[PDB]
Amino acid sequence: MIMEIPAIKALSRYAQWVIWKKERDTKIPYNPNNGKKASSTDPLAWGDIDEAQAGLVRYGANGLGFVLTKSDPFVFIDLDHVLDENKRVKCEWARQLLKEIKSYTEISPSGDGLHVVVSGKLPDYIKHKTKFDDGSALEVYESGRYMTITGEVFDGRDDIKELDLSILGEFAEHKILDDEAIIDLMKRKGQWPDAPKDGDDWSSLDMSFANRLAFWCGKDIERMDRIFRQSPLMRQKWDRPTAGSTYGRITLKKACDFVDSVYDPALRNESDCPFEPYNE
Ligand SMILES: Nc1nc2c(ncn2[C@H]2C[C@H](O)[C@@H](COP(=O)(O)OP(=O)(O)OP(=O)(O)O)O2)c(=O)[nH]1
Ligand SMILES: [Mg+2]
Ligand SMILES: [Mg+2]
Repeated sequence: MIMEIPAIKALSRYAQWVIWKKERDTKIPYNPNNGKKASSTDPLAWGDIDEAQAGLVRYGANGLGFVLTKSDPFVFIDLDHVLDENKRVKCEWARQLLKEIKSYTEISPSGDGLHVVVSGKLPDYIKHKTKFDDGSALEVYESGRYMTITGEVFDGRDDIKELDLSILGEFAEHKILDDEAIIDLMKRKGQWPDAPKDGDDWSSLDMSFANRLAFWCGKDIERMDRIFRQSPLMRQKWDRPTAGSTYGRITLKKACDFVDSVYDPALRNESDCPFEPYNE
């Protein structure tokens, strides 16, 4: 019955289909022809819709997916946690977006979200992901991404439409070594902290982790801060004022004065790190 939907017929023109399966709370995309993990950049890792339907039953995956590319005309709008227990919209922002972007809408696989597929072009000044106090989120992509396909047509909106997408500027937020290189380096060296557990002096985990950052970042106080904000030790206390400074900066500066050596990127002195790896 899926191939009856006009929008699914439109997507089946493209050999950009995959299948996905729930690992933990992630949704990994897989090559429908052989079952390997599918890249989002390798077109030969995908298949057409017939191969995705066949591969779905073969490996028992959770459902179909569609990879978005620059040259196809589609735009993927992801609305998370915007539906009731009986699948009506409970967020007023999502209610207004659906009024001004009337195109193919379907219920996402968790039942509490929506997908809208539109032909158009995204504004270049908006963030990919926008999070709201409500707990909902708006995530938009036109390439370098795949979308789960359910066919659960919402509100009978079963047709991809050609719409202007400047209206998204009213919903998404606007937007104007290497940090990730250091993060991966610290992870591989066993120096990336685990999330704090019950009965853990979080403030003491902060300081220990901040000491390591002082080494691996070369006491680059602004880099240590950018990296700390992506760690499982980040919390609202980090930016609370304390004596004409924030708790986060007082921690980072204390670490910079505590640590003696520094990791020189050009010297590879990983053996100079004075802190033992995080046990597992
Ligand atoms: N897990 C995962 N998802 C990806 C990747 N590239 C694109 N995606 C897609 C699959 C998802 O449909 C899309 C949005 O993520 P979501 O958390 O919102 O899952 P989805 O909307 O499909 O269902 P749900 O929100 O839980 O109701 O991101 C990837 O490398 N890993
Ligand atoms: Mg979603
Ligand atoms: Mg596209």
